[PDB]
Amino acid sequence: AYVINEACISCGACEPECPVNAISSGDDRYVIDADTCIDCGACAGVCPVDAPVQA
Ligand code: SF4
Ligand code: SF4
Repeated sequence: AYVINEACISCGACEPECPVNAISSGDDRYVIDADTCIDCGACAGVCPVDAPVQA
């Protein structure tokens, strides 16, 4: 699992790019479903603030 850090600016860009649809807008920011994420890094790759990190 990657996890989206609080640097997230809630731009939405990563949501459509996750190959497994593991991202949603959460209550405070975007959030990753750790039961689906496969660590591809694509979300970080489209993130202007580099908020998703491998955890
Ligand atoms: S690392 Fe890959 S699988 Fe995990 S949330 Fe980001 S885009 Fe989706
Ligand atoms: S691309 Fe980055 S800043 Fe935009 S919603 Fe996703 S994690 Fe947040």
